[PDB]
Amino acid sequence: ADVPAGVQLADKQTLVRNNGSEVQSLDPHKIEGVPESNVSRDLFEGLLISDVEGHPSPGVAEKWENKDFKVWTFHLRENAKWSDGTPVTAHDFVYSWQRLADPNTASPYASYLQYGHIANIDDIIAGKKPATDLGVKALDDHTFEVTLSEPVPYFYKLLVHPSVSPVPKSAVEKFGDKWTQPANIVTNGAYKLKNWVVNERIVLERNPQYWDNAKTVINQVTYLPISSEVTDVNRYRSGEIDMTYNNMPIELFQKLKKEIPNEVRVDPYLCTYYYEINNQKAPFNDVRVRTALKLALDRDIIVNKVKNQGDLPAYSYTPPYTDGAKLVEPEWFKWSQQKRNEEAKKLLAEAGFTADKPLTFDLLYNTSDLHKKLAIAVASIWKKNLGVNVNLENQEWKTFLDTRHQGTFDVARAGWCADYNEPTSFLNTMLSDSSNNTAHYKSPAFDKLIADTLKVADDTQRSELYAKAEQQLDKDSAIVPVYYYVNARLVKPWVGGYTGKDPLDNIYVKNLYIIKH
Repeated sequence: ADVPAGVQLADKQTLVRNNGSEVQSLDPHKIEGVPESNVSRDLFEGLLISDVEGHPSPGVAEKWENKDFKVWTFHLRENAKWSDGTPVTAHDFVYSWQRLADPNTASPYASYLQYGHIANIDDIIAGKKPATDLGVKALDDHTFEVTLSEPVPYFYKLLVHPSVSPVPKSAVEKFGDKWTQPANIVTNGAYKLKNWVVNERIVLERNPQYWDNAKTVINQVTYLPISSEVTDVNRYRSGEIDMTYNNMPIELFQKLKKEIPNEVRVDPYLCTYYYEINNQKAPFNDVRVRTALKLALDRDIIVNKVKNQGDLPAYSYTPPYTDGAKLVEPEWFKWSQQKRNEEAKKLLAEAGFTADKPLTFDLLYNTSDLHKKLAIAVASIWKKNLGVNVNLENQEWKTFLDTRHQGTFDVARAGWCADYNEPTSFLNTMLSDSSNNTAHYKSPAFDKLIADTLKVADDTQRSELYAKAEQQLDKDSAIVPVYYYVNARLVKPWVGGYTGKDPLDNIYVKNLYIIKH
């Protein structure tokens, strides 16, 4: 943290953050969500990290070079250490990226190495070549070299993500899935794990072996798993919580902006809220059905009437303000809702649905005040606008993500936030073989468009190709875009260091501080 000249620090440097749900895991290779990544950033540090405004910056690697954007060489700082005092080396990165790639690990983010195009990853994922053939090597203990199969000028932007953080081989090998328990875990970020009580709290304490430890200010941070946005606000206003999770309750938000204006933080956020359709399950394998659902949903009602927190109605997957997005807004978004409603009804009637034999399916969502209220609203809108019946189902966060991966669903609420600021952080999750493809969408035409993006060495050709890929996705109605998020949360006035400038919201507790109050 960089404490401004003249700020008075609190005697007690402790923080309590709400984190939305119980995490899937603390193992960087077994996680895919925001709550998971929030804790991961304090415990495990990769080659690069985001600074306080979100720019990619030195992490374990203090400097790096590239040759033709295909061979990337990272020079690791000599004093990077694990919490047990042992050196972080380039060998730890070799072991870790191979473990991520290994199909036996079954990481939801195995495809992050395909997104960066690390040599031989397709064959490793497919079981055709062993994980030790991955194109990474330690040239010495402090030098990590990555070889890609084609030029990727934004490659280094990928490296702040938890999936490419190091994991300690000896703990993994000795303890298996219990390696992340407090008694067994070893970490290289600013913090160490002190306590982990499922569905109660995760408590982290400063890691004195962290190379940048002298600049760490917060001594202990607690992450809570509260999924009720009402409860989070209540425990924030009672004094227990210093920073809520960034999901705000419909019940209280309008009141909060008039009661504590200065605590309500609302900033740009590169995330998209949508209804994920299971594209491989009948009758959702019929484009008419998907298009009808997409068109009949009234975004103006959801965004400005029922939620009204500053979100923007969405017509694409990739947020339009992503660095490198130059998207074409489809004509259906400019129509009136009435005209969208008639087109929808026409397509469903064309697909075989009648008043006698209507369309009925499930709408799955993760336990939450906000998502339940939006799902009830969407169910009513679809009932009234298109004659469809929906059965709402809630599941806890970890279970909900597993259900989507299993494909044991019809339609699911969903949100995707960028891992790196560039359109393929979204678009690569819809590739036929992506490990992140919970939509179960498989389009050779879409796949081809993205493959072509690294076959040109031109930024305008790439942007035009991203735009065409979004059009192909839209043409197929793979999903139902609802809104682009804003990052709204409450932050006590005494929490310093949270700028709200990072559109990825990659917060590190090592950057915060508590002002005397």
